[PDB]
Amino acid sequence: NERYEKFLRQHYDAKPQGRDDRYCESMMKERKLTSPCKDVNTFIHGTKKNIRAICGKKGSPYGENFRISNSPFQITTCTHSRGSPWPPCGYRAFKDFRYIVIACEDGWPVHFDESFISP
Repeated sequence: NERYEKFLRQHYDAKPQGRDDRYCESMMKERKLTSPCKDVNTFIHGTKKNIRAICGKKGSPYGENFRISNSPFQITTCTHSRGSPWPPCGYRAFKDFRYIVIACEDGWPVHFDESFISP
């Protein structure tokens, strides 16, 4: 399932290290989100079984197209240094523990809603 794959590439990291600014710049480059520099991108930590579970019992409908988790997830948000999308993409990290909102397709996560955790 490629759509599921793109999701894990852009939003998943089981065991992170540092979770600081340097973690974001390295990660965004490694996961290919610097062409162009993605504005905001969040990585979810933990296991993958719990993320897909949000598409099942451990989740609830959040509108017509999304699901919200029944429990919080450890997450790291990488925000672009809005200014200079040139090859060097600047980022700063922000660690949080929140309930998340994803989009599911046939039982698999396919999209992460960044605006839900803006506040």
